[PDB]
Amino acid sequence: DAIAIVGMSGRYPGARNVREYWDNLVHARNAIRDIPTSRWDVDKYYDPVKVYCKSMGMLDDIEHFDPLFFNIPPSEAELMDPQHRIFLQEGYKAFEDAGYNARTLNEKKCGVYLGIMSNEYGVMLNGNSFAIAAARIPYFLNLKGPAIPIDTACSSSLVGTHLARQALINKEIDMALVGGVSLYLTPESYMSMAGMLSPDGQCKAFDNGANGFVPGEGAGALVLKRLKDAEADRDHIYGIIIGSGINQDGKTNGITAPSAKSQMDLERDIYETYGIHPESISYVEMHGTGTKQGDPIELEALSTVFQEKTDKKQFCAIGSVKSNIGHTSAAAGVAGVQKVLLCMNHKTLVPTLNFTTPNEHFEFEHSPLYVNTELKPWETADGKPRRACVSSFGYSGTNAHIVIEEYQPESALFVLSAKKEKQLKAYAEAMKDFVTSNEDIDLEDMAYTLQTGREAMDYRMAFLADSREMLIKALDDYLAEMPNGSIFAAHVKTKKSEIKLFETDHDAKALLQTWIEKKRLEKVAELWVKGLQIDWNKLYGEYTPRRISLPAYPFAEEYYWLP
Amino acid sequence: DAIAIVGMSGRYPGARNVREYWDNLVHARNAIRDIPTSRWDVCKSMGMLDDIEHFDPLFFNIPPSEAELMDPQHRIFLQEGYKAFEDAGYNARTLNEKKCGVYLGIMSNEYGVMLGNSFAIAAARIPYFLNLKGPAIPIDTACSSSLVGTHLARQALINKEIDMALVGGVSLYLTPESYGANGFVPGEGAGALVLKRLKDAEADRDHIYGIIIGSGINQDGKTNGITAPSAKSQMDLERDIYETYGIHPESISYVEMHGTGTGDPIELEALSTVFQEKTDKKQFCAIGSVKSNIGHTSAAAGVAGVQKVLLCMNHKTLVPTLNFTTPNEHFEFEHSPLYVNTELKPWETADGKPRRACVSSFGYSGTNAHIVIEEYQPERSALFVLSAKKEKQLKAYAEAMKDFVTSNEDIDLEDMAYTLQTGREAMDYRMAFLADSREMLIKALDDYLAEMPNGSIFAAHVKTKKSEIKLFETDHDAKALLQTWIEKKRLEKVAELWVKGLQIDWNKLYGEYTPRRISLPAYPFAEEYYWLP
Repeated sequence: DAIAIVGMSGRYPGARNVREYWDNLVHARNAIRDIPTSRWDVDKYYDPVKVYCKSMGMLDDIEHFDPLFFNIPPSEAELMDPQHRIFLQEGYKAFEDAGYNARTLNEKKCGVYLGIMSNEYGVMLNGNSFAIAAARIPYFLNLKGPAIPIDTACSSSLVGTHLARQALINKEIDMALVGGVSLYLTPESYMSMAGMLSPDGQCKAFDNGANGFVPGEGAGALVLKRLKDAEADRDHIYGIIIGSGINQDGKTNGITAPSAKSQMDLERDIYETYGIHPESISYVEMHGTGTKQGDPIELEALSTVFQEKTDKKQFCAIGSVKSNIGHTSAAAGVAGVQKVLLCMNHKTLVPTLNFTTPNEHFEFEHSPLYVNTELKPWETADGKPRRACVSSFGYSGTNAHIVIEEYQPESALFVLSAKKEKQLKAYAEAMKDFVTSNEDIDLEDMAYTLQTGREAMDYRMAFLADSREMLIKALDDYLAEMPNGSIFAAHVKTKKSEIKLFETDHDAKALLQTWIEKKRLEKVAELWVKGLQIDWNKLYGEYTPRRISLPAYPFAEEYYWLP
Repeated sequence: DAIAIVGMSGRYPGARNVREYWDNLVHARNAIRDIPTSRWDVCKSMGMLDDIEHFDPLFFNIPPSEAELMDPQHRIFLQEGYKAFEDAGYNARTLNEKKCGVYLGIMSNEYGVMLGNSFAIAAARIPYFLNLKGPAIPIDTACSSSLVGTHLARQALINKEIDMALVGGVSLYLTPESYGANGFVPGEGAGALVLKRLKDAEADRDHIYGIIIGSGINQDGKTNGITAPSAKSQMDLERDIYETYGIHPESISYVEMHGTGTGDPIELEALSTVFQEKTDKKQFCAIGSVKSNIGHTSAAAGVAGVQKVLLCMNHKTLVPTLNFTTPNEHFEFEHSPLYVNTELKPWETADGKPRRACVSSFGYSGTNAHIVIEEYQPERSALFVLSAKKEKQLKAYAEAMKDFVTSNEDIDLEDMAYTLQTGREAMDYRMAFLADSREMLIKALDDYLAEMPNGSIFAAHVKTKKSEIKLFETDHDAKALLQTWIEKKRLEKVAELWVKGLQIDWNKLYGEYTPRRISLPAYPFAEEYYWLP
């Protein structure tokens, strides 16, 4: 039936994580920049009539990787496509976002469906097959569900989402990591213009001045489960997929042209199959690439299918995040899904950019659709959950469209750990920023997530706090190395002897068990940082807190490029 | 529920088509040759396709100059895919707007680099050409690719998301760079199957090679090195499939192993162990690997194996697996459910139970697939028509048909004509003839080819005869006359008119005996050379 999205991670132009992503969207920020010479020299390729676009939505630090974390020899890292490296990182972080770790994921029937469409690094070198890109994560975490790379161009990650959904409903897998990654490493590839690119370097979605897209880079991942399982397992749930479908354009006027009829059929068939009324939908994240013939075809298709079922006008807002971050290709689908989920969570619609005058080839006034350029409340009538759609169409003609519904649910001991002390410090910094920015965080949920939702690694710190202010101060004290009697820290490898007593003696175990049961947190803390295994469940009686979204591992930022 | 395989086409080392493939397997032929200098200057061996440069771009509305810029993997699959449809008895007209998915196994980019050529486009060629509307997805899970595709197509059909699927694989080895048990020898190939829900296949009166009654995919996960196999994952895969779909290992009498000749002992132990969990019976299940004949055809491995199994079932015959002198030391056969078949023998079944077989395909990236196939058990002059887009190809078509009829003494003449009528597109260059026997049929085709006048033979180029058939297209009594001819007997008249371009309603030729579509030779593409520009 319904598929729950229980974890996410994203890395897009101007946004290192989904929290920065959200911030950028709320502020109507455009992340498209001129391509710097540190990538390539645009002057050596630029001709206005060769490349005619000099702009890109770029990721920062595409060379950065933490190979040691993944048990990969540093020298192998140079030989890995950065698309592989970056997704490995984001994919892992999506699991942690959900509150799953290596221990809890071991041997899980989790499928991995990875959108990927380019091979630039592999060619530059002359390990780097699409098949291996997909299999990295299963190999690292010992997952047992199928590992399939999807190249349907720009629809890739959404097609992957459809396949994962169907495998989940058919009970073939019990979890799914779906995602996409796209980088533009060479003048040659980004180049193919074929007439595709905008000379102004903007995706002017829906606008009469639409004249092509600007290429964008990104990597994103979602964690999917059946809704029934997610509720049983007490996952935190961003929203639910209540319908999806894929199809083909078939014969068009040129293989990269879109088909109005195919887009209509796709959308109609989904709504009919899953009993979804267009009136129930209040936002659609369009493919919306800002191409002159593509945009009006998409609009007319969607409008027509909505209008077959309703006379209501201008009830459904439309937009495209490609207006913010450019066309992130293989990652386009997952980028749009993440936007919609964030909107739903915050009950807020955000502006679509670059829209001055409506495309002349489509009349909005008597349409169910309207272009939203406002940051406003996402209003819903009565009790009803918000619903939104995401469309992704590829240049090869394979289309995807999904429907998302809002999910409507019915002192603490803080622990942190990392594989290196430097990353532990980075972790504490990320947590402090997170707490600082999120004034309403449930402290008990947060502690619980750090306890049960993260792997205990070799460098550890822990502290007590009963308020946001106390939590912030502890992290500050830790970072500043300024003495605080409630802060504990150790490297586990150095503290084996000091712990052995509680691991072997029967009465020491009984005393530790009594400590945990009576909530003697200082004592639990001191032992935990030294490497003692704590049974966290025992910390909680009638009331158990819930896993929530927190910042994920802060990978070492080590530079690897061509050998 | 069950998925019917209703069309197939194949092009493997030593075999231009599935009939030659079968013949090679029956005769235990090995297609592995030394790599010639025309490929590159030299392991020095490969299972090679012939004339990988040949394509018929005009057939596919592709400009000849674009053909040079196409990965031959794309070009060859386009041809084999199309022929799979024709094998099933479907044509451009009958496929138009069909919800047919295309799932294409592909795992290399050599031509593109040597130089449009994305995996995404490779899958989309056929949908674009035939106006199909099911999703077009390329699958790169390495050597499991085509079998992974089969699984996905199967699930989509069962969920009713599509009504037909073309599944296939293609693998070429173009560069030196990308290149007892001692490892594998690389093979080249392209194969395709046409899949439908069984209920539809029977209602539509398709010819059915066999049915897929169970499939699964999974991962190795964490192994000792990313390309190492996991005994446990193989077992879980096989067990889960058999349990989910209610398949008893005792019912299975052949398994086409992944069997790359490296890995071997792990596969043997896994399958053996799973079988033994459910039965004490010994040496009931033959095992083989067509990789012993044609090499490791990579992305096309799965489809090559599935086609072998279907051909075996169709002929109720097991064929030899090659290169086997003494059993792998690391596995003990004597008390196993498994035995290596090295004989050409009858495939025996007990009390009219359908034969069942499995195909395994495991990838170097750790994505595994396994499917279970069951044998399908089904409950006067004719008018033969042929056509092609050029006269040269019509001649080649006639030769292919003559060879086919010569080779098949038991062909049903009514079925064959019926397939030529309803199961092929009537193109611009046409010939037709009457025959009431195999001998007459062979004679007619001989006469046509040798240009010996024969009063039963009619031929025309349709563009030349427009003025001559107008008399029949619009007038009401001319249609009545034609309908009286085709309703019903004179066939000579229908024939003359058909070759000149008149559209015939083939259904009217048949009152309540209607013959069935059968497998026949598909289009003989023009063999034009295209390579790097």
